[PDB]
Amino acid sequence: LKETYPYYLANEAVYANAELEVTDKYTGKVATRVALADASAIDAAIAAAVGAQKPLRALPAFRRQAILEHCVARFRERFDELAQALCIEAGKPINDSKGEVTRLIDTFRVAAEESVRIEGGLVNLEISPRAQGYSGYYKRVPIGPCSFISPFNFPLNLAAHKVAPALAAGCPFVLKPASRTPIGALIIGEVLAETDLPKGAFSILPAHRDGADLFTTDERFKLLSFTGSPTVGWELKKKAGKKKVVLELGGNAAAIVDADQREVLDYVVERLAFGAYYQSGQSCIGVQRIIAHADVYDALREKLIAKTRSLKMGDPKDPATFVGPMISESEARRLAGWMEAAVAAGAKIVAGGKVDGAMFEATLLEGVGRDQDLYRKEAFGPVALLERFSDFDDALARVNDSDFGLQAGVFTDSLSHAQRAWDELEVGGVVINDVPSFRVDNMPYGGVKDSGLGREGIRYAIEDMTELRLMVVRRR
Amino acid sequence: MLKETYPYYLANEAVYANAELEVTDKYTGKVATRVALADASAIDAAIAAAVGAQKPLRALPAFRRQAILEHCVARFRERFDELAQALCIEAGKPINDSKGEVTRLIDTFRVAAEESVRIEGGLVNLEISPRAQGYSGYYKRVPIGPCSFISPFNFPLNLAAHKVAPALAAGCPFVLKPASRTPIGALIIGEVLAETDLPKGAFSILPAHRDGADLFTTDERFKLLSFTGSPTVGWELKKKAGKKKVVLELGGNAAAIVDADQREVLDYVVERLAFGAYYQSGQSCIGVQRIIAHADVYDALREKLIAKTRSLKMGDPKDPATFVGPMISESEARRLAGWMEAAVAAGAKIVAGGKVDGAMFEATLLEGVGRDQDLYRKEAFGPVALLERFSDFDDALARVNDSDFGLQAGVFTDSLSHAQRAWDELEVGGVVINDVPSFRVDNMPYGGVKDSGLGREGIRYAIEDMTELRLMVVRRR
Amino acid sequence: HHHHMLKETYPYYLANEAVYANAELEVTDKYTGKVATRVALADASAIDAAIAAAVGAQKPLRALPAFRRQAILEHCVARFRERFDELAQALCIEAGKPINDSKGEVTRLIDTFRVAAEESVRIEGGLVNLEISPRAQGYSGYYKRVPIGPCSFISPFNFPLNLAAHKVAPALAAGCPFVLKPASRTPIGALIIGEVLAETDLPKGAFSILPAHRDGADLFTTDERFKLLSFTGSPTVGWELKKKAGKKKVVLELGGNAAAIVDADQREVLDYVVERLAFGAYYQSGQSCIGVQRIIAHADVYDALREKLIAKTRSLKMGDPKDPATFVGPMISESEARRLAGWMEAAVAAGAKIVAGGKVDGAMFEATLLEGVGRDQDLYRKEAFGPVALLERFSDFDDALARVNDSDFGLQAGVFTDSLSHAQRAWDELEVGGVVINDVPSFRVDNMPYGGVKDSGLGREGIRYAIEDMTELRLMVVRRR
Amino acid sequence: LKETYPYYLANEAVYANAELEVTDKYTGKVATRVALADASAIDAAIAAAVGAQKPLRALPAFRRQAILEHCVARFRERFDELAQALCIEAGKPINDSKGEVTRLIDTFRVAAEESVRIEGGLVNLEISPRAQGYSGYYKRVPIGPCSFISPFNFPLNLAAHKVAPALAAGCPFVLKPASRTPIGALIIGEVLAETDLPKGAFSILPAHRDGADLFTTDERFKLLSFTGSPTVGWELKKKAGKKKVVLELGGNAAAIVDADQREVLDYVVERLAFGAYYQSGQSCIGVQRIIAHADVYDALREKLIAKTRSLKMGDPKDPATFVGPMISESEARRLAGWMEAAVAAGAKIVAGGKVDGAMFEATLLEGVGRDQDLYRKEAFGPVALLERFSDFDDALARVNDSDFGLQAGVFTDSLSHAQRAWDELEVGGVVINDVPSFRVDNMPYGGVKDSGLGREGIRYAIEDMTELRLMVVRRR
Ligand SMILES: *[C@@H]1C=CN([C@@H]2O[C@H](COP(=O)(O)OP(=O)(O)OC[C@H]3O[C@@H](n4cnc5c(N)ncnc54)[C@H](OP(=O)(O)O)[C@@H]3O)[C@@H](O)[C@H]2O)C=C1C(N)=O
Ligand SMILES: *[C@@H]1C=CN([C@@H]2O[C@H](COP(=O)(O)OP(=O)(O)OC[C@H]3O[C@@H](n4cnc5c(N)ncnc54)[C@H](OP(=O)(O)O)[C@@H]3O)[C@@H](O)[C@H]2O)C=C1C(N)=O
Ligand SMILES: [Cl-]
Ligand SMILES: [Cl-]
Ligand SMILES: [Cl-]
Ligand SMILES: [Cl-]
Repeated sequence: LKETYPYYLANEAVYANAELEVTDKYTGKVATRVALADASAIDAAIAAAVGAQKPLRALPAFRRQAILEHCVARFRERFDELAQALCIEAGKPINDSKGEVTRLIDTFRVAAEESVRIEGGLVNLEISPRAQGYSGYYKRVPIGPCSFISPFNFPLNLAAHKVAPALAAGCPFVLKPASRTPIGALIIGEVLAETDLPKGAFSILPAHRDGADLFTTDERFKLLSFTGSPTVGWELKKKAGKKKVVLELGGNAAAIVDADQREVLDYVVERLAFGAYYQSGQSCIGVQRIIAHADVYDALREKLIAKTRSLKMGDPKDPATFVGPMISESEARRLAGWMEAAVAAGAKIVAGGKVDGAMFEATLLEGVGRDQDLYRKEAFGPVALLERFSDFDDALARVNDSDFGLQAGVFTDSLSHAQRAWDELEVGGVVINDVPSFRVDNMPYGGVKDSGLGREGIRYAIEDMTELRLMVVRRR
Repeated sequence: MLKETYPYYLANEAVYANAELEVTDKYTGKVATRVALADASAIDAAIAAAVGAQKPLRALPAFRRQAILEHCVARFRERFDELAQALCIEAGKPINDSKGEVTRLIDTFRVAAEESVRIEGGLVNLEISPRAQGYSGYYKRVPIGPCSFISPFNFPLNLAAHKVAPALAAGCPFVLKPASRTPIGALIIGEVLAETDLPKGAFSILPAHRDGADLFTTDERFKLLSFTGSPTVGWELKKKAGKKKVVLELGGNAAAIVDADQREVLDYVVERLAFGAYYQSGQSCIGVQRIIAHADVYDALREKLIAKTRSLKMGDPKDPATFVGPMISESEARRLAGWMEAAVAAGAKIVAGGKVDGAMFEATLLEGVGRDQDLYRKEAFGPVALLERFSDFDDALARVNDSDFGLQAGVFTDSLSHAQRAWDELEVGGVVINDVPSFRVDNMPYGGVKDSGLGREGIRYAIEDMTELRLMVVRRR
Repeated sequence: HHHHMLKETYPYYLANEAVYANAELEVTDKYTGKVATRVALADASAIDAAIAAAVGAQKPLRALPAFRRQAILEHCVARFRERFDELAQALCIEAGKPINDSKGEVTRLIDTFRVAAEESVRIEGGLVNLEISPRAQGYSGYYKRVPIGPCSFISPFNFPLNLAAHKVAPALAAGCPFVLKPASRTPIGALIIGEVLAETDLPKGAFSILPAHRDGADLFTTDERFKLLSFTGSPTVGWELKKKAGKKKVVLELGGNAAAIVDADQREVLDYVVERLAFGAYYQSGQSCIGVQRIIAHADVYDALREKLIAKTRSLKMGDPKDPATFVGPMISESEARRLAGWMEAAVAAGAKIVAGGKVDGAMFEATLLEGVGRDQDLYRKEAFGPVALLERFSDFDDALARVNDSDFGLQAGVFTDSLSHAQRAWDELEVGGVVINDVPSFRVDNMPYGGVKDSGLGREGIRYAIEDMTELRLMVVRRR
Repeated sequence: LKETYPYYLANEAVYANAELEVTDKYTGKVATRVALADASAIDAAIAAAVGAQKPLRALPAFRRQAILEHCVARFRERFDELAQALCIEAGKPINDSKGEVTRLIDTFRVAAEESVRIEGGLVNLEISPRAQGYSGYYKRVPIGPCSFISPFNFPLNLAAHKVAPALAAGCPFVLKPASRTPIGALIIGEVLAETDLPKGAFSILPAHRDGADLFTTDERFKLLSFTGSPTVGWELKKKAGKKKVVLELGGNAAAIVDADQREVLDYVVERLAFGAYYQSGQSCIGVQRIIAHADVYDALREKLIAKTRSLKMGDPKDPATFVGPMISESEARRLAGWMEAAVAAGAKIVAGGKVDGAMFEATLLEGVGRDQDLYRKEAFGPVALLERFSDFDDALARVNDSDFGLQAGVFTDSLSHAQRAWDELEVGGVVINDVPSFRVDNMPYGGVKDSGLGREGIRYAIEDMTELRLMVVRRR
């Protein structure tokens, strides 16, 4: 890592200060220092984004594509640097960190392809005699300056899912990364600064939530796009004013294991362990609830206990580590408190369960009451809950027994069960024969209920960052 | 003649709960009918019924929803004169234009009947990288949930239709609050819907005054608020909406450019300008408020427009000869008259019309209105238009955009390049070429940017906001 | 409501108007053999005149706005509903089609025109971003669909209303003038449609409907003024017509020997499966281009399915198609029944066994079920087009898929299964136009893409897809500097 | 150039013989020798294509994309080699040759992007009570083995418009390039041979038209896609048998100059000279007929005579050459015979007109009667005809006064004239404010009337190389 990082104000690196300390989430020592933006800098960034609307809009589509393709090439060259920085600032196991840099590249690559493909349309207006001679044409224009707020757990790829569409769509933006994990955003900033984007087209400004009011309230932003916790996101919607609001939040995702799965339980168990425990459960679609049919429950339980106990916890820089530290000791203590309450109420820890500082073991529980915080709130840690069902409709009801609705998974070979799950699960996406934790970066992605408002995935984010501009032409 | 009293509709059924809401004839000023006024207990009951109707409504196949919409079309056609006359009374809308809106009401439900059997689904290729080998993606649209609908006084039928008909096509239960000044049209829509086999709770139509309507914005069981009305109200309701999606269809001060090449078609242009500026006495969210005309045609356009404006017949909207009926109230005529007087005091000149008697506001044309005047920058929503002159097309575009609003604009031109530039640079929802900004057909994407709205109506586009994508990812190994 | 009688003579339609040119074409009641009516037979001079009028109608027809074409289509819908019984009874007589299934086809006629009425106001155009490289900076693309030109339509005897409708109704939606030649054995329905179409304000020359025997129909294939030949009929004829079509686009809707797979997991729903198999195999005496000809049933359910299917097949009433109790009416002619009976006799001679039905009397062919038909037999590999189905047994699902594909044809196949992976494998591996899951391949709804691959067709019908073939893209590139 | 080139049989270089001599079209000397495929080799290629169907269909989309991206990267590496080979075997001026190599890269680039977004669909089938419970899904599958025939004038890019879609769609193909210009196609074959396409996925086989019968008649091909002269194309359609036929032919394209174009006449004349005389008019959308309004006719005529005379004719290896040799002396004699006939009937040569062997000057004529061969047949040489109009409907009627209908151009600033041109010109494509000679490689491209049947451009070609495969699912 560099000794200091700047922030990016109107496309240019500014070593304004070194007030924001970023710690190695495993050793707790300060790893680097970056410049912290104050309100005057955020205001300057917004002013410059307003000024860049017209130059940015004049860029032809192939120039936007070229800019995105430059990012792709440089992320490829700097692949291991990006992964190592992610490993340090997020505590993310090095193999998962490489997974994320691969996705970062995927996301920018899809955006490069979509930048020359933005949907326009023709509409037939001659639907009645009054409208004889009229024809309709629409194209998508930038919504205007965008305010982007990203979280700690995928500090490259979840920032990418706003930055890359904005570049494809021609919106200037100001991005506030997570203060705990700002480095990846600032490496994206350095790469973007090398392109011929108009000055003001982007700023990337670290700022604590307590100094971030302008990202929500400033009327010069036309879009607020927030990825993070449900409690924060719904509060920001209340204060956004006139701008459009897109929310990517979290949930307590469930995976159903159907009665017909005996012969493939080793496959199911492997995916369940990945979904529940990769990057230590700190995924908005991490597996938290496992709803297993009575016919397979016993063999699944035995296999899942074994697999869970086998996952190495420790130094995320070690390729053998599967379970790194949680983002902070305080977050481990929150989850450990929910776990202890669940246990005192009758639940049993059947694998794992030890917590030391931010080091939370991969843990499996049985008998968690559905009214427990551990069941109903977002665990965001390496805990999974196993329950048993015999009626498939009851399994669906259990998945839906939640404030949230991001993604769900169903392991089944029953056509009608897959159909019924698609129809009845009140989630953004249903995954068949994999865990809810699966995402590919072109697919529409987001939540309903308390889990979000809108869809990301390149094409869908561009939709929200643009406005239809209709032309009606009358011929006489 | 109207019925002596109208019910409201609670969970698909007529309830003559009371007769508290008096509806006046906007021309005679006398009470024309009385209708049932919903209290908060009735609105709460309607919301609970809508929640309960979600699953039965979702269970209806598309062809059943189409049959429900087609029944509405047939009954609206059947009751065409009844609807137009009620509209004429409760809105003071000239009878020919009332008949025009009933025709649009039919069109809107007809488009929705067609769209109900072709709601968009999709396939997604997910095999974009080795990690995703063997995955395929399918998505369909599901109802967003119970919808809260608020409609205004000026197009009570068609602007309610642009929410109700999409909701029927999409399978969303809804609760509609019509404007208290003009609730009869919506209650006739309710009577027609009550004839269909929609599940109970699929719809409620509840008159309520704004000060009793808090739940339409704040109740957490609604998943969408779709509001059509004044910008001042709409942006305030967005602040209080909570978690729900918000769609806003508001107003503006729409402009029309007349280009330098228009000499040979000026009679056509003037006719459309007068229609746009003075149709239903300017009470249109895309009424022509500002006319920006090139110096080359300005003198001939001015003479023709003054003559046309002075020819428009004002009076009893029940008279088919009437083009300018009453404004919705004397207080609204007084509002606009005050801006007009302030503009004249600052140097503007009335060149046609200008006389106001109660709610009877003449079709009025001004020159010399300063760009900083309330008459220029605020939504007139009355039979007043402002004429100004330009010579540089970019100046004309800048003048169109010199506004808080951005709903629609119009450009009369035969220059390909000027049309291209207008489409590119006018910050509006829609640009109309060779007709006024006041044109709308009910299938087109329709809405505003800047302070004029958030989102699009028109059947397909409304369905899109009333539904959520539900993705299915399937892994084969 | 009432028993109708056919008119004594029917005209043909030349440039939208009835011409009682002659009464040379006798149309028989296919059950009684008796001549039912006579219609005007068009000669080559009349065909040429219709083609010339179609050319002349292109510009007027192009000038109709979309809502006018919708109103024309809606008029047909309204009148087909008014004349529902007239159409069903005429269909019953001229095609020998059981009256309940004739009513079913008139319902499809209505649905097909209704879908076309809806599609007529939403014909797709598009925008194209052309700024993909520095050279193309400032260019933008717009495209709309325009009529392909005059269309030649040829339709068969078995679904004479609805298969004509799948060409006529898209042509009206797309704005193509057309000349329709119906099957000489079943021209009445097409001419009733012509009468209804004559009532509309279509420009003169927008349509002609001309009965003509195949030996006098050469211009329908070869005339250079037609820009599209769309043929629905036998594979042998269709592929030959393509060879003689010349420059025009060619669309073919042909036949096949459709198969239905019954998977191992279907025991609890066998009564439903048997009902659909019997419907698919024997509806209109198997004279359907997607009739079930081959049933491929898993060993786990085979014995139970076989007993239920034999009983269901035996229960089917054969007789006068005017009798509403009749499900199996006459085949279209005695010679066609003799063709199929000979293939059946050859299959039995090589070891097959008739396990239900099998009696043939003139054109009255019993609903018949066979076991043990060899895969090399004509009865297996050629289009039966009669009330015969063949039952075979499998255990390996890949072997079942290979058996479905073991064919010159590829129109539709059906699979009864609750296995997600089997449905996916079937979708992926069956070389057919359409795979039906948990119903027979005989299912069709008139908006869906429909057609064959291999020897079963070229192109797709279903309203939206037919419109696409009857139109050309017209691109506009606009350069701004 | 290499001394000898192989052909490609089932993805492999085969030095079967050196029988096909390829000449330098300017010097006339033999430049190289290539292997000539006989009927046995064509048969083996077709058999190998049938065998490759299932392995090729098994490739996931991202693998097809990587194969196409490999081609793009290698064409960039071999850019000068491709351009010089084109300049020799086609006699194409070197700057025009580098232009075509750039297009070759564009075409493959677009195909790589489209390979991962081939359209499928959902259809709502519940349109009547009979169809309650049914749902529709469709995807596109390869049509099968494709027969490709390409012409001499754009040897690289017009072959690319068949090859690249086939790779994106998963169809095996056998390509027969033009015998006069096969080197480009064989360099493409060498690059394709480097990839992990299954053996049999592609063959590229030089063969003279007289030995090419199997490319039209073999029933194992499911598609014939031909680009070349109208006379050959319509003949091949008649012999194609059951296979689908796609035809990209030619025409006598027209450009209208409207009455309002005085202020931009230098631009108009520049584009006219480009469209009429680039690669010596040997383009299927070369400008052959110029229809100019009386109001600007005299000023355009003067500027166009001066422009045409300024164009340097000579050695195509010299970058200063704009007008290289025509493909053969006999093709020059053909065009010069039509020119002499039109002059004998009263036309006047007003610029150029000199022909020496295959060196045909950029030439402009007036007064060519509309019944002349020079007017109605495809000139395919550096000759353009100027005529005059006053009524816009007359100008439209003149454009349509042809057997052909590929593209037309209209220089106008009249909105209504542009709308009318779009509506009434019976062509595949109308170009507004550029010549009909414009093409970008993603746009739908093709002719109506005698000019073609079907559309190329990557997305549109893929549509013709695939079949819809519908799945109807009944739930009860
Ligand atoms: C996919 C992956 C994860 N998630 C959801 O993310 C959170 C876990 O992330 P976390 O960073 O801990 O969430 P957060 O809400 O606390 O902070 C996110 C960003 O918002 C900033 N922020 C907080 N509060 C404010 C206020 N008042 N104003 C402005 N900005 C604010 C944070 O600032 P810092 O102080 O941390 O710098 C930070 O930038 C889980 O809930 C998980 O579900 C969602 C995913 C998805 N759906 O795509
Ligand atoms: C864009 C550019 C050009 N064109 C159209 O192309 C021709 C000029 O090209 P040309 O090679 O001279 O045309 P062609 O028809 O003579 O030959 C083209 C290819 O077809 C092969 N070929 C001819 N005849 C047969 C037969 N009977 N069987 C098989 N193959 C045959 C030729 O073989 P060679 O003997 O030359 O090796 C050659 O491969 C102009 O009309 C021009 O308009 C079209 C374009 C477009 N629309 O995309
Ligand atoms: Cl109308
Ligand atoms: Cl990967
Ligand atoms: Cl370029
Ligand atoms: Cl039905």
